[PDB]
Amino acid sequence: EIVMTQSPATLSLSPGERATLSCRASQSVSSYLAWYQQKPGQAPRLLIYDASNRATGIPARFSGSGSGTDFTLTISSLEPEDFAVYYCHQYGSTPLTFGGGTKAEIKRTVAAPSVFIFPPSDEQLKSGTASVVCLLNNFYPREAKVQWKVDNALQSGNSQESVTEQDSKDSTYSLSSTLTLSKADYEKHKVYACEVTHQGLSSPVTKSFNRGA
Amino acid sequence: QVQLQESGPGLVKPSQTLSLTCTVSGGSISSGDYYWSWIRQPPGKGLEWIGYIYYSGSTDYNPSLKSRVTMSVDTSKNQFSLKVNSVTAADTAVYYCARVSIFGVGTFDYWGQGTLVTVSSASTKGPSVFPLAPSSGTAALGCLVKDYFPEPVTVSWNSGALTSGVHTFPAVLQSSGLYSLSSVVTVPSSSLGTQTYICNVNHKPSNTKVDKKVEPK
Amino acid sequence: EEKKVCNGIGIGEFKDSLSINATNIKHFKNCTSISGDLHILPVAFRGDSFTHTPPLDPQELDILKTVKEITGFLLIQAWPENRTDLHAFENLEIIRGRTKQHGQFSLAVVSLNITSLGLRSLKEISDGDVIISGNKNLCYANTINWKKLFGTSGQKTKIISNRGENSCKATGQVCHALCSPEGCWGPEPRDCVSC
Ligand SMILES: *[C@@H]1O[C@H](CO)[C@@H](O[C@@H]2O[C@H](CO)[C@@H](O[C@@H]3O[C@H](CO)[C@@H](O)[C@H](O[C@H]4O[C@H](CO)[C@@H](O)[C@H](O)[C@@H]4O)[C@@H]3O)[C@H](O)[C@H]2NC(C)=O)[C@H](O)[C@H]1NC(C)=O
Ligand SMILES: *[C@@H]1O[C@H](CO)[C@@H](O[C@@H]2O[C@H](CO)[C@@H](O)[C@H](O)[C@H]2NC(C)=O)[C@H](O)[C@H]1NC(C)=O
Ligand SMILES: *[C@@H]1O[C@H](CO)[C@@H](O)[C@H](O)[C@H]1NC(C)=O
Ligand SMILES: *[C@@H]1O[C@H](CO)[C@@H](O)[C@H](O)[C@H]1NC(C)=O
Repeated sequence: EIVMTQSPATLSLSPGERATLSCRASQSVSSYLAWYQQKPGQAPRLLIYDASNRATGIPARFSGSGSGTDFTLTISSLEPEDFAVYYCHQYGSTPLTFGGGTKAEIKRTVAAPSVFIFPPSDEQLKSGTASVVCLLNNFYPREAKVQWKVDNALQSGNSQESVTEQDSKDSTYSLSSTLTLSKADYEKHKVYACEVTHQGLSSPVTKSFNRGA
Repeated sequence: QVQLQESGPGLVKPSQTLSLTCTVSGGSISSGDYYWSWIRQPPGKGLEWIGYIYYSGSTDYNPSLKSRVTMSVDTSKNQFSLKVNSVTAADTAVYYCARVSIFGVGTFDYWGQGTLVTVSSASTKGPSVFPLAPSSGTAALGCLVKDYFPEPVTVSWNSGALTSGVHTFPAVLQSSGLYSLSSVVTVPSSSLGTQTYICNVNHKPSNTKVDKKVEPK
Repeated sequence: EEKKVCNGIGIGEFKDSLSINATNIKHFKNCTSISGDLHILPVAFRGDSFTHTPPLDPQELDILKTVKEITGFLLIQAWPENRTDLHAFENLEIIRGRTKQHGQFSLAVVSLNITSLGLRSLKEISDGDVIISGNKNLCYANTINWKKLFGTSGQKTKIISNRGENSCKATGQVCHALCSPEGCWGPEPRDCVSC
C-alpha cells in the first residue's frame, strides 16, 4: 500500500495565526489527494479534493497545493472553530489510505500543575487490593513526567495514566495516575510518593503520605 | 436529503463475526454513480479503509483484513452491509459508512454518524465506588469507579449541582478485562466541614446506580 | 463492407433503451460507425423482466468488432468476469465526444475484472474527459500518453483506485521489451503504440 506521513503530528497555535500542514506519500499519487477535518464524536468533513479544489461551502482561508509525493494544507488565518484533527487521504491506487493526522492545538499561557495524592480507603482494603491515586490538575502544555516511589524504590509496570482533552473553557489539561498493589504488598511499606516534573516548575514537586498516619 | 446511518450490535465476542447495516435515504442505492464504502477508526487512532461494493456486484477489500471481510447490497430496503469474521481486540473501532461520487468530486462525501463495536469476552459487571478523601486555599476530592463492564458510566456531582472545577477522566482497560475510571473536583478548604459532597454513578447495562458521600478522614 | 452508420443508445429507435442488450444487439451486425453513445450495463447480463429482455450471451459482444467510430461517448459499467481486456473494441479508432456522460466524460471504464484495457487501435479522442475507475486488476493505463490522443484544450484523465504500479512491476506486468516509450495496451508486441 502507499504510506502517507503527516509531520508535525501536533501544531500549537493561537487564533489569527497562519497554519501550514504537510503530507508525504511513499509512492506518487498525481493530484489524487484529499484533506479532511475531524472533531470529537463527529465524522470527517471533506475540505479539499484533487490537491487543490476547495469543496462547496468550505471557507476561503482553507487552501491546498502540491503534486506527486509532496502536499500542503494552508490555513491563512485560524478561527476558534478550526481547532481539530486534519487527515490527508490518497485515492490514486488501491488500497485507499490515510495519514496519521495532525492535531491543531490551542496555544495558551504556561501553567504548572497543582499536585494531589490520595491513600486507598479502608473499604477497598477489605476486598484485597489497594489503589493510590495521583492528580495533576489544570496545567499547560501537555508534556509531563510522573514517577511513583515506595520507601524510595522506583515503581515500574504497575501504574496506568489517564489524560483529559483540552478544557473547553480554559484550555488546560489534567492527568491522573493510578498505582495498584495487593493488600499484602501495600502493608509492608511506609512512604508513598508521587513525583512530578513539568516545565512550569524550577524543580520537581513531590507529594507523599505515610500509611495509617 | 442524502443520508447514511449505521446500525447493529455494539458488542462481539473474540473469534465470532461482526455485522453492521447502513441505511440510505435521498436516492436509490442501485446506481452507476456511487461506490458504497466502509472505514473504521480505533479510539485514539487513525482512519483505516475497509472496502466498497458497486451496483454491478463487484467488490474491493483491503488486504490488511486477510480475506475476513464481505459486503453485500439489499435493494429491498435500500441498504448495504458488512460481515467481518474471526475478530479480536484489534477490531474494536468506531465503524463508518460513506458514499463516493465516482463522477463528481471523486472521494468520500456523505458519511454516517459512526458506531462503536467492542470485541471482548467479558461478562457484564456493575462497578464499585471508592472515595478519594481530601486532606493536608483549594482542596481536591473524588470517586474511584472501578471494575465494570461494559462502558460507559456517567458520573455527576451533588445531583448535577456542583458542575464547576469537575474533571471526569476517560476510562482505562485493565489486565483483567474490566474498566476503571475516576472523577475529581477542586474546592475551597475553609468550608470542608460546612459543606457536604456526594458523587452519582450510573451504569445502565448493569442495573446499578450508586451514591457515595466523600468526607475528610 | 463497407460504410454503414447506425444509431446509438438513447437516440432514434433506441431512445428509450438503457443498455445494449440481447434484444437490440443483432441490429448492430456490420456497423462501422455509431451515431451516438454506447452504454454497457449490469442489466444487460442480468436481463430485465419489466421490458421482457432476456439475459445477454457475452460471446455476442463480438458483434462490435466491426465498429470503428463512435460520435458520442463510450460507457462500460459491467463486463464478463473472465475477459482479461475489452476484446470487442479492439478495432475502435475514434471517440469524438460530441455528447458526454454527465456532460463531462467521453470514455468511462468502471469496476471491471480486466487486467488490461486492450484498445490497440485507439488513435483519437476528440473531446471529453477519460475516467478509469476502481478496476482492481488493471495494469498498463499509466504507460500511454493520453495528451497525444486529445483534440480539444482542457481534456484530462482520471485514473483512480486501480491496481498499484509497484505490484504490476513485481509480477512483470509492464510494456513489452520492444515497445517505444509511447507505452502499450497490454503485455504483447501487437499492443505497443509505436514500434
Ligand atoms: C433492451 O432493448 C430493447 C430493444 O431496444 C428495449 O425495448 C424497448 O423499450 C422501450 C422502453 O420500454 C420501448 O419504448 C416504449 O414503447 C412503448 C410501447 O412499447 C411506449 O408506450 C413508450 O412511450 C412513451 O410512453 C410514455 C407515455 O406516452 C412516455 O412517457 C415515455 O417516454 C415512453 O417512451 C416507449 O416509447 C420500445 O418500444 C422497446 N423496443 C422494442 C423493439 O421492444 C428494452 O427496453 C431494452 N432494455 C434494457 C433494460 O436495456
Ligand atoms: C477476475 O480476474 C482475476 C485476475 O485476472 C482472475 O484471477 C486469476 O484467475 C486465473 C484463473 O485462470 C489464474 O490463473 C490467475 O493466476 C489469477 N490471477 C491472480 C493471481 O489473482 C479471476 O479468475 C477473475 N475472476 C473470474 C470470476 O473470472
Ligand atoms: C456483413 O458482411 C458480410 C460479408 O460481407 C455480409 O454477408 C453480411 O450480410 C453483412 N451484414 C449485414 C448487413 O447483415
Ligand atoms: C467465461 O466465463 C463463463 C463463466 O460463467 C463461461 O460461461 C465461459 O465459457 C468462460 N470462458 C472460458 C474461460 O473459456
